[PDB]
Amino acid sequence: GIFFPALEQNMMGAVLINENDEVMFFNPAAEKLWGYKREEVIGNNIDMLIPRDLRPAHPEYIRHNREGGKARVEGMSRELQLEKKDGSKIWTRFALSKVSAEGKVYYLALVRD
Amino acid sequence: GIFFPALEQNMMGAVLINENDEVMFFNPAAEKLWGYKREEVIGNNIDMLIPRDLRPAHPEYIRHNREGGKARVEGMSRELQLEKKDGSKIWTRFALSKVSAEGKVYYLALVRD
Amino acid sequence: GIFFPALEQNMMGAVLINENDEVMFFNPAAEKLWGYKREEVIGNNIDMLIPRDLRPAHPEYIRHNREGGKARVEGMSRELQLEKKDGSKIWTRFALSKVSAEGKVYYLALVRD
Amino acid sequence: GIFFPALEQNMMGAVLINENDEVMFFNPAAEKLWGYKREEVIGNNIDMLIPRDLRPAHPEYIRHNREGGKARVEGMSRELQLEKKDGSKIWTRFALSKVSAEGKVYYLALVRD
Ligand code: HEM
Ligand code: HEM
Ligand code: HEM
Ligand code: HEM
Repeated sequence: GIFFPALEQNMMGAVLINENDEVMFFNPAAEKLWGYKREEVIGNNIDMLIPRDLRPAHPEYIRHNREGGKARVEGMSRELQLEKKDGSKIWTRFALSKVSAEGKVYYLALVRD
Repeated sequence: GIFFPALEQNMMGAVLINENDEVMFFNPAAEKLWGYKREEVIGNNIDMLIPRDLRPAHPEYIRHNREGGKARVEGMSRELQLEKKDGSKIWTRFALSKVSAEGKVYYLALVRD
Repeated sequence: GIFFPALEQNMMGAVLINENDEVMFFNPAAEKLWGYKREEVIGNNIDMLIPRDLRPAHPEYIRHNREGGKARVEGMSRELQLEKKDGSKIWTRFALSKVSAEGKVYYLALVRD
Repeated sequence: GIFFPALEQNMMGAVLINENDEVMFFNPAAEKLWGYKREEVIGNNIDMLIPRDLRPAHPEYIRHNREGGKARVEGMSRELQLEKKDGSKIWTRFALSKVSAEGKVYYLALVRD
């Protein structure tokens, strides 16, 4: 198994959510970006990782994409402001990928900056 | 599984080389970037993916890094000019990670643009 | 002239905001999209066109971009949920351009769907 | 004059043809999409911008529309294959608008992808 270590030790933050938008994977790089320990994120709705002023609109965007059945995801290709646990904000770059695994719709977000 | 699909179907090209600098993984995103189908890459040396005019210097950079036993990789942090099989060139963004597994040092390059 | 007619009679909604984020142009295509007649938009702030739940976050995104002096705009590259005057919502496709003229920074949004 | 700069610096390729289907405006974005410098296009028939295997049928479609007097243009609303100067092809999205200016029938094509 080299794929897990590749994402686990990746320099970029990696966030993987399942079909119900729940976090199943959150690597150390991601821990440093957000300010949350992985244990505080696993199993929780992706909502807790979204900035407070985007939480109201975000769920509509995942919903729309899942209902789109399109293998292509072009979203979040720009600079986005990530809100940390302590409330401070930093600018980042996101690379979003829709992932069909175990016969379900997964999303992987690789983050940096 | 979940991790293999996360890199295989990733929007970013993914290239994994083992301890012998041989390409172990090369996703579809990477095939489009370089112009090589996976069959032409897997099992071959990393040098076939390095632009011709940088092939003379690149081996020393990976070697220097492997001998450094450091868990981090600061290199390739900026835009790199990628050269395709047909010779055309495109600018790209690289995210390089050193991956330790089963006692050996691997490298995973995530690419975009 | 030829350029004014090209945007005025364009099948795509066109919205131009000046350096003060005030709407300077709003074509008929845009009136149909939003549900606002031009008289209700021209001279007002861009926020009246931003869905209510995104109004809190949108100002920081334009500001961050203006402070970036970059000629490109990578944002809004994906489907956005537009909110009409009556409150109904429709999904749209945006094409955003930063326009430099007479020493000031303007933004032109071309919309469809 | 903000309308010219808005089309001139637009992210989308912009192609404006006059009553005799001759190109009068061709922006930098359009130069990158087609592979032709603007100087090579101005004054020439739109024909040079049409894929070789569509050149025979295209003229019949503009003809038909001009003879239609309808302010509505629904054509080319899908994905179209654009043929570049070097002959390679890419898929694109077109937004076509019929423009009545200076008392004549103009067409503006905004392109992306
Ligand atoms: C700092 C945190 C994050 C912010 C600020 C953020 C922001 C946004 C915004 C503004 C949109 C709609 C506009 C656009 O597409 O650009 C969006 C869409 C979306 N986001 Fe996020 N996001 C964040 C994290 C995530 C994570 C961790 C995932 C999942 C692993 C995710 C998955 C999605 C999906 C699936 C969409 C819809 C895709 C589309 O736009 O076509 N986001 N996000
Ligand atoms: C488009 C192809 C590529 C180009 C143009 C390229 C270019 C370079 C350059 C210029 C350096 C030294 C300067 C710097 O760090 O910025 C470098 C270092 C390095 N490259 Fe590449 N590279 C390419 C692909 C790869 C791939 C596919 C891997 C492995 C998965 C890789 C692994 C490394 C390593 C380990 C180093 C030394 C690490 C460090 O700088 O700290 N490179 N590369
Ligand atoms: C239906 C209404 C609109 C919605 C829902 C909307 C939504 C958004 C969102 C979610 C972002 C940040 C994430 C991203 O880039 O995808 C954004 C950024 C931005 N928007 Fe809007 N927007 C709307 C209308 C406009 C208009 C009319 C203009 C100006 C003519 C505008 C100018 C900008 C700029 C300059 C940015 C930052 C640029 C960048 O992301 O690089 N937006 N907008
Ligand atoms: C990559 C280049 C282009 C391709 C492949 C292309 C292809 C086509 C095709 C297949 C049709 C007929 C079927 C349909 O309406 O979908 C058409 C119609 C038309 N095209 Fe194009 N076109 C191109 C560029 C342009 C440009 C640059 C203009 C003008 C600024 C233009 C103006 C028109 C007009 C006026 C019609 C008739 C409208 C209608 O279908 O009702 N086309 N084109």
